[PDB]
Amino acid sequence: HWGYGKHNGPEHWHKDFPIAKGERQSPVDIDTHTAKYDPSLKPLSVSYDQATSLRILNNGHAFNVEFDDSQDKAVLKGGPLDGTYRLIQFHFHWGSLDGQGSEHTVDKKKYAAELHLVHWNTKYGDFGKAVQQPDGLAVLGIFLKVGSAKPGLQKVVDVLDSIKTKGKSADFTNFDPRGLLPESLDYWTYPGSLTTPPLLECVTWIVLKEPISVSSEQVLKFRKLNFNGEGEPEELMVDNWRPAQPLKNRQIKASFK
Ligand SMILES: [Zn+2]
Repeated sequence: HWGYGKHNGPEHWHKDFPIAKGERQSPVDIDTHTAKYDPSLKPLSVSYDQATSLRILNNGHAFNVEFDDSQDKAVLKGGPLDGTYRLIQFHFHWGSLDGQGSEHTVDKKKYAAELHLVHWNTKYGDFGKAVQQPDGLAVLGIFLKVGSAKPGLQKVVDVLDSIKTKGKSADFTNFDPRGLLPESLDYWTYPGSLTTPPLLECVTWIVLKEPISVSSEQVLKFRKLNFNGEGEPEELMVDNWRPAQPLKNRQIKASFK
């Protein structure tokens, strides 16, 4: 029964998921004055030309756009990574107001939203085995600010009405996740965790420096989603973000000078 309410939000998660107070929790604040350039880092390789989206699902905490991860169709390589990581889904976290919504922060700045493209390390065979490994997942995080519309997001926005409430899914084929990327692939990276229960410490985070812009109308449609199921009391799906967690014994590395 975890969520983002008064009685079940992030500050409560540790009771059911004690790793919430662990050594490698996410998100974190990215201090651009202490992150150090690492010349050993490589460019990211984002290979999404063969990506096969299948479906979009309201899971009660966000919505997931799901992909075919049964072949190396949409993969992330390079950067800080060893090996090949397959795209399984993306989702967002967003606010009730444009001044909050992101999970990571940059010099304490909160963005309006944050996109997570979730990938699992093919050496572990399946997502469920991957999340049990410290190097099981690679999550590409991308900040959203409100300004111009993002045309490559509109197909997602337009399906939201069909998945308003928890448990609803809809076919969602032929969606191109390349339309969600900024121009630059400059990034920060550090070791961390899932940002929702079970909060497993299995993620190499790759957070892009450059935000994408979405329009105020686009974000407004996200805020019409519901956390509840159909026929239950309406509770708007907003503020579905975990705040920054202590960095502890970690360093954030930058791909760029
Ligand atoms: Zn996420």
